[PDB]
Amino acid sequence: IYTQGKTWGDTKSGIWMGMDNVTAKPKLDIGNATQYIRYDGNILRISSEVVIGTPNGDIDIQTGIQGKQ
Amino acid sequence: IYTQGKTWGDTKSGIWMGMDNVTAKPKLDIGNATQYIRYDGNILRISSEVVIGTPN
Amino acid sequence: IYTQGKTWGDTKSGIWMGMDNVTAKPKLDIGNATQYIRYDGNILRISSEVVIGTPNGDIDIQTGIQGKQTVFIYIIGTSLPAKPTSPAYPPSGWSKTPPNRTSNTQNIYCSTGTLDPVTNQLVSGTSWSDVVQWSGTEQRGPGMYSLAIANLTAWNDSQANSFFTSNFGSGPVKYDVLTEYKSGAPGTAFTRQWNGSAWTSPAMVLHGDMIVNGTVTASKIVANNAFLSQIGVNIIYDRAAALSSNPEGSYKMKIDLQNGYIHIR
Amino acid sequence: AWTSPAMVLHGDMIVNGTVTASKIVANNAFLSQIGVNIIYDRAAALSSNPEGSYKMKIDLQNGYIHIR
Amino acid sequence: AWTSPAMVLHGDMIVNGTVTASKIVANNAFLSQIGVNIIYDRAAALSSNPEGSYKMKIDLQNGYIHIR
Amino acid sequence: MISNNAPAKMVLNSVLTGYTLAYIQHSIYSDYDVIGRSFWLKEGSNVTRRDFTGIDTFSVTINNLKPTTTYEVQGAFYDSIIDSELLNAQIGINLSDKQTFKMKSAPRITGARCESEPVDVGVGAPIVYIDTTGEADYCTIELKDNSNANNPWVKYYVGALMPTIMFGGVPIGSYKVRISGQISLPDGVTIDSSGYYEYPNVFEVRY
Amino acid sequence: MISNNAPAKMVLNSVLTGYTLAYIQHSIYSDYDVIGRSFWLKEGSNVTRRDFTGIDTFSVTINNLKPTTTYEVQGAFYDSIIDSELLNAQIGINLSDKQTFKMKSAPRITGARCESEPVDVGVGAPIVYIDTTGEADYCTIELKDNSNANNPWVKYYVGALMPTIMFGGVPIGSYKVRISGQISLPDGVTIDSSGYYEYPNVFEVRY
Repeated sequence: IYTQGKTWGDTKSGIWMGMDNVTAKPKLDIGNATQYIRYDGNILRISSEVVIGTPNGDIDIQTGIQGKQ
Repeated sequence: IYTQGKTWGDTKSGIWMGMDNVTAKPKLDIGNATQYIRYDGNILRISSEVVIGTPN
Repeated sequence: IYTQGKTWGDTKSGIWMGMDNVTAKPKLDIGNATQYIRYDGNILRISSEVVIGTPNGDIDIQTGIQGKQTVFIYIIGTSLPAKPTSPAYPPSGWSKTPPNRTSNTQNIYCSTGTLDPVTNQLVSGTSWSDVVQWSGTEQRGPGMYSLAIANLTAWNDSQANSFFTSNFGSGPVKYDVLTEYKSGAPGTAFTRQWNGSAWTSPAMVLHGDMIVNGTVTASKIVANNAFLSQIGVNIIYDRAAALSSNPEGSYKMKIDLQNGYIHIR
Repeated sequence: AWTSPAMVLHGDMIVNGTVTASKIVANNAFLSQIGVNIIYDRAAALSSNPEGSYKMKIDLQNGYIHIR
Repeated sequence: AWTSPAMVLHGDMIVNGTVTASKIVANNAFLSQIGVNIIYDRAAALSSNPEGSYKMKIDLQNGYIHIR
Repeated sequence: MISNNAPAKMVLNSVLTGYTLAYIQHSIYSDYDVIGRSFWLKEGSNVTRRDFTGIDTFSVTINNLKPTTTYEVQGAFYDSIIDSELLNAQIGINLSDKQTFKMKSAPRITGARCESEPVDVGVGAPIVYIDTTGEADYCTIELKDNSNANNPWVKYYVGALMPTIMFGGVPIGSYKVRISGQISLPDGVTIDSSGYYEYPNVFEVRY
Repeated sequence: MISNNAPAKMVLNSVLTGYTLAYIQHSIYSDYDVIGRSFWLKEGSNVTRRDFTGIDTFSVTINNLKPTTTYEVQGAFYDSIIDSELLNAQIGINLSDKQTFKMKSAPRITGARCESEPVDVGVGAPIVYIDTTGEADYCTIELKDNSNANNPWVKYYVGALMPTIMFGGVPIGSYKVRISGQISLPDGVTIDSSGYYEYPNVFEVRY
C-alpha cells in the first residue's frame, strides 16, 4: 500500500508499506527524502527527531512538585 | 487510509495515515488520546513507553 | 490491513495493522518472528536494533570540523618553569620546537592538549599538560569515530581494521566504536563497537544528543568527559588500571567503601 | 513502590554526541575527565543525610579532603 | 545557540547493556566503580582552560593531587 | 662510531583532496628519536612549509588551502638533532618523493524547475528538477520560501550528487534553492563543507 | 674509512589477512644501496621465499597463498651488495623478526533449501533459504538454471555473509547455486574474491 508513484528508499514524499519479495522482507518508509521513518527487516532508521513520552508523564495527581532554596 | 471517523488530531482512538497537500509531508497517527504514536512530518512523537531489543 | 495469512504477533513474516474492538485500542505488527515492530495499545516493542539520526546531521555547512594533537618541546631552561596559561599553539613567548641549549640549561616539554587547526589554538578546555624535563625522547583513550565508504551495503570488519591499523597503526582498543556510511548516502549507515575481539553491533544508536528529564540506569557508562554536581561511588580506580588490567593490580586509586585511604602506586 | 520507565534497552547504546540526564546510576564508569563539586560514598550518597559519609572531596567551596 | 537534540525523554531510561557517549552531563550520580584518567572541579571543568583555575585537581595517571 | 641516523624517507599514499582541505596517509617511522613531521606545499612558485609536531597519529590534514589549485607535497620525519633553522634549510633530513594532486570544485547548480510526476491517474505530485555540476558526494540541498526574507532554510536532499537531482515534498510556492556539497576524508572526524551557492533566479512550483 | 652498510632491518607495522591475498605494512628503507625487498613465508612445513621489485610503496600484496593456513612473515631489504646465493643463505641480510598470522577461510554453503507459505487466494511467493559457513566480510551469491545444458550464472544476492540468507524474486526453473566471498583490501580499489563454491545438490525453487 502506497501513495501513487512512490517507492521505498526513494526521494519522493509518499508512504510505502508491503512485502518485498525480492529480499523476502517487509518494508516501510514514511516521509520525504530527508525526514523519514524507514524500516527494513534487518534494521530500522528514523531520520527525524524523536520524542518519547510527555512532560510530567508520571507526576503525582494529588500533589504537585516544587523547589526552593 | 484510516478507520472511520478518525483524524490526525482527533481524540478518538484510531489509525490515520496519509499525505497532506498543505505541507506535502506524510502524517501518521495511531493510538488513543493519551497513548499514541503521532508522527508529524518533521518530528516523531511517542506517548506510550517503548521497548527496544530483547533480553538475550 | 495486512498481508494474507499474517496476524498480530504471528510467527510468519508479514504485516498487520487494525483495530482491537474489545480493547478499543489500535494495534500494529510489522516484521518477522524474530525481528518486528509491534505496538499494542499500551506498549511499543522493537526487536530489531534501531538507529535514530544520521551521521554528520548537525554539522556546520559553512565550516567543517576536524581534530589534531600537538606536542612541542619549548624551553632552554635552568629550572622547571610554570606551565603556559595562554591557549595559543605558540604560547606566550614560548618556542614551538626544541631550541639549542647551554650546558647548564635543560629542556622541558609539555604534552599539549588537542589542537584545533581551524583556530590554531587549544580547543576550549583541555589546558596544557604538566611540564616535564625532556630526557631523550618522549594505549590510547577509546573514542568515537566515523568513516566513509564508496559503496556500502553492510558492515565491513576488514575496512574498519584497515582503518585503525592505517590511521593509528595500532588497532582499535576496547569500547571503540566506528560508524560506516555509504558515500553519497549518509542515511544508510552501520555502527559497531569493538569489545574484546571482533565487532558487535549495538542494540540502538543515536547520532545527535540525548536529553532525559528523569533518571538513567546502565550496567556501565563510558564517556570522554563528564560534569556531575554530586557523585557517589564506593571504589574508583584509574582509567588505565580499570579497563586495561582486569585484576587491577597496578593502580592509583581511592576507596570510599570500607577503610578509606589514598594509595599512590 | 514500582514504576514503569520511559523506554528500555536490552542491549548497549551508542550516542555520537552528549547525553544529559537528571541523575545517573551505573556500576562501572570508564571516563577520562570528570568535573565534580562534592563526592560521597555510594551508600552515603544514597542516604538521606550525606553528612555521615566516610569521605568527601568537596571542591566547589571548601576544596579539602575530610575522611570520617 | 539553542540546539534541538536527537532524542527527548520525560520518564526514565533503562539499559541492560552499556551506554557510551562523547560526554555526559548530570546533576547527580550514584556509581559503584569508576576508572578515570583525571578528576576536576565542576566550576573548573565547565570553565575554559580548567587547569588555569581549579580548586583541587588529581591526576590519576601521574599519581598527583593538588590543593590550592 | 656512535651516531643518530636520520629518519627514513617518508612515503605518502594517494592524496585525498577536498576543497580547502587535504588528507595524506604516510608510512610509519622507525628511528628512535622522531619527534615531528612536516610538509612543503608548493602552489605555483610559492612554497609553504606546513609542520606538524604530533607523532601520535599517522594521518595528516592541511587545514587551509586555495580552492581548485594543483599543489605539490613533500613530507619528512625529523629527529631531535634537527633544529628549526635546519628543518627550514631541509638539511639533514630525508624528504619524501614528489606527488601531484589537484583540488576539488564546489557544486554549482544550472537550473531549477517544477515538473508533475508522470502518473496513470489523478494529479501527480510535483517533483523539483535541478541540474548540478561539481565535485562532491552526498551534497545537501535546501530551500527558502520567498514570501518573506526571514523564512528558514529547509533541507530537502542529501543524496549523492548527480547531473540531475530530483526530490519531492516541496509545497507549492516560490523558492530560492541553495546547495553546498560535502566531501569527507578517511580521518575520523574531518568533514569538508563548502559555502552556499544559491540560485540567483527564483523559481515557483505548482500543480 | 670506506665501508659498506647492510639495509636496516625493517619492522612489519601490520598485516591484514585475506583468504587468498595478504596485505603487509612495513617500515621504509634508509640505506642508499637498497635495490629490493624480500620476504620469507613459513607454511609450517615448507619455507617459501617471495620478493617484490621496487620499493616505492610501504605496502605489499602476497598472492598465491593456501587458504586456511597460518603463516609466519619475516623479511627485509637487500642492497646491491647482497647476492642471490647470499640472499638464499640469508647470512648478511639481517632480516626482520618473524610474525605469525592466521589466514582466513573461504565461504561455503552448509545447505540449500526453499520454502514458501501456502495461500488461500493467489500464489505463495517463492523464497530461498540457504545456510552458509564462511567468514567473508561480504559475499555475493550467483545462480544458474541447470535444466538447460548451458546457462549464464546470475547474481541474485549481494550482502554480508550470514548463518542464514533469505532472498526471493527468482524464476521457477531448477537452479544450481555457487557462492563466493569478496573481502576488501586496505586499498579501496582492490578486492580479494574467493573460488566459487557450489552446492552439489540441485533443487527447484519452492513454488
